[PDB]
Amino acid sequence: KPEPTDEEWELIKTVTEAHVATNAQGSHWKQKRKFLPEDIGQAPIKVDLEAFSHFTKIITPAITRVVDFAKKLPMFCELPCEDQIILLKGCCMEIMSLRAAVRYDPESETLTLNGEMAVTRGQLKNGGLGVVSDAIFDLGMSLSSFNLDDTEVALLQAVLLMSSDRPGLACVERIEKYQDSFLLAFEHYINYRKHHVTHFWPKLLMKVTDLRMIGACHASHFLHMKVECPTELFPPLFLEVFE
Amino acid sequence: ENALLRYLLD
Ligand SMILES: Cc1nc(C(=O)NCC(=O)O)c(O)c2ccc(Oc3ccccc3)cc12
Repeated sequence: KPEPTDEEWELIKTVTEAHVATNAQGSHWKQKRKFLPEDIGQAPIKVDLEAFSHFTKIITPAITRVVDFAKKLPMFCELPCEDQIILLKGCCMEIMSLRAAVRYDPESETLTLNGEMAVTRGQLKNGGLGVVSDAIFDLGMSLSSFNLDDTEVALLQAVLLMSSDRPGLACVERIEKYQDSFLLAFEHYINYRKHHVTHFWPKLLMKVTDLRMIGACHASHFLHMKVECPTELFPPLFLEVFE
Repeated sequence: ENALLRYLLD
């Protein structure tokens, strides 16, 4: 099974470095980790407003790190501005969920958001995410066995960022060329890594789909939050990305 | 309409 070409190694260096430079708290994320108090985020009597405001206040730096990732990718930078905006709005929730899911800790059963905040399945659920909370936590639980490293995470983010099917894109064929390069590097790296899971590549492709479902859901649960909270209550960068 | 996200993309 074929391993990376020199061009693909160079590409893998680029994405991996982009990812490491923009991953909150880096190696230290378990040390800088504050567990959100347990009284914050219990089930109402719909949306717990206290946990909602904590989540509201960290979504903005998390969206910004995704933007920083895309900007460190040379292929991304050659896209016109509106394509970049479309591509970022499309993959922001996907990449943030991946980044939270690979920080699932089975001993405490928490995800770490923003390199700093450990939340439980119940807190993220009752703070507004609803069933999408279960989706991200289930993903984290199942990714533990895939033992993804920084490079595999980086490549997954690049594959999601370079999605030519988002509505409105001008350079659809250009974007699919970029995605095809990442997918090839990603597979050849997987071949080289020799994970001890059968059909790793087909299973990873299903994870990509799991993430694209989390990303497509955030519309059904953008409205689930605007049932209670006026639009003023969300930070502006969140409103832009999610509508 | 994406004033802030446009700015962040410089
Ligand atoms: C899905 C995800 N993720 C992250 C995150 O930090 N992921 C890991 C990382 O980027 O390092 C967040 O910080 C989120 C914050 C809020 C959120 O929804 C809400 C937004 C507003 C109100 C309620 C929930 C989803 C997040």
